[PDB]
Amino acid sequence: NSNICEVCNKWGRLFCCDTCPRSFHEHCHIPSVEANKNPWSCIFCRIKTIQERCPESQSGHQESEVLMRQMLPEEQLKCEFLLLKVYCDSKSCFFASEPYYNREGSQGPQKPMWLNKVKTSLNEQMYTRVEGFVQDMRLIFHNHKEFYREDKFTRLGIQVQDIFEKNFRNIFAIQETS
Ligand SMILES: [Zn+2]
Ligand SMILES: [Zn+2]
Ligand SMILES: [Zn+2]
Repeated sequence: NSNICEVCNKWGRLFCCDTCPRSFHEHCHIPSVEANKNPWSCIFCRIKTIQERCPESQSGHQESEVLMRQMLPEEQLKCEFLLLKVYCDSKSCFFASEPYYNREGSQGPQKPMWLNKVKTSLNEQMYTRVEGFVQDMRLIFHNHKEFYREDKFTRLGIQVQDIFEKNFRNIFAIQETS
């Protein structure tokens, strides 16, 4: 197995996947690494198994159909993985914890949002459809762009939104377009 966490790239107390060489800190994995379960298979493996069991799941999909899907076990796992892929980027630090807003010339967002809040929401099964999760995710980046206006720091939101959207298209097999 790898000797660094797949998500944050640090060593530490790592749990090793039994079916692939990746390793994780307890709370870097999503869901948080399970207490028992021998063998244990990580989310990368669990997602690959879904694909292998239903190869047609990789045919193209319309976003609008994906969003209205109910959060059954497989869609729950897919959103957990997508969330994880965002945390995998070091720029996710800016969006992880609860933000605050005190900048001359700007007003904070009406509905603040952050990665850890989405993580908790998933963990507590608060989303009934994929739409709920995707909306909160895009809201993080939208809030950021609006608040930071012409400061160059707005670019961090563009950058992390691009990682989210690329991973969304891949995980949910959204039909490729020009
Ligand atoms: Zn980690
Ligand atoms: Zn694995
Ligand atoms: Zn099938």
